[PDB]
Amino acid sequence: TTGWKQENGMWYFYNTDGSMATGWVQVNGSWYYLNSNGSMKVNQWFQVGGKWYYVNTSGELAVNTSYRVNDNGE
Amino acid sequence: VAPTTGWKQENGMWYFYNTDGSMATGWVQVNGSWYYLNSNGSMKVNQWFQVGGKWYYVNTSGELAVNTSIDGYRVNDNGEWVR
Amino acid sequence: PTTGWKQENGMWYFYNTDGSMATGWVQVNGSWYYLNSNGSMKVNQWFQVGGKWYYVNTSGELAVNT
Repeated sequence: TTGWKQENGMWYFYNTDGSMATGWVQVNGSWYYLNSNGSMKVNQWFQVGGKWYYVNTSGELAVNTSYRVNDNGE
Repeated sequence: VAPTTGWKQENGMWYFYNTDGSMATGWVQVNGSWYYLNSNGSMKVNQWFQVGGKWYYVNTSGELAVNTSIDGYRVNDNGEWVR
Repeated sequence: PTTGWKQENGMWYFYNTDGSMATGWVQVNGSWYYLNSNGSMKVNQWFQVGGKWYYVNTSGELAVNT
């Protein structure tokens, strides 16, 4: 199957061909970040490209809120 | 070697410049977002378009709609209209 | 301040218009490239992403069908 798939309580994103997304994924307007092993980052602040970003328990990137964050969420 | 590269805007349109001075055309993926560039290297913006039979939608930032619904049209992980 | 492809200390980076560095997979002109978390382009190596191995040549370009 395609899209979000939970395996052992862990979230992964499967593209149409079968392949696993990694990196930033946009789903329904929200941003998510995947680790290089495809697993979804959750509930924490992390650093990529020298900018700080925060994802909640659902894995969505917090944007335009509070430390501040913009449309990109930096 | 080209003195300016990547995204450049001219006449209210965005272009992508290669290090060999040529402009990129077709699909571009950068920083998690897909964009589409016409034959003359100009970026598509705020519209539906068709490539290889398949329908795609870009917003006003040229960034491709993915994993979502646009005016009731359901788009793929790679922005293709399906249902 | 400069944006676009930039070579810094022998490595290739990509800058966004807002001055930020792009990260992860890049496709342009049909070629793929992978930028590390720190924005640096992977060159001349086998690397694993999502449980799979990949190879990029000395130009940073991902090898396909070879």
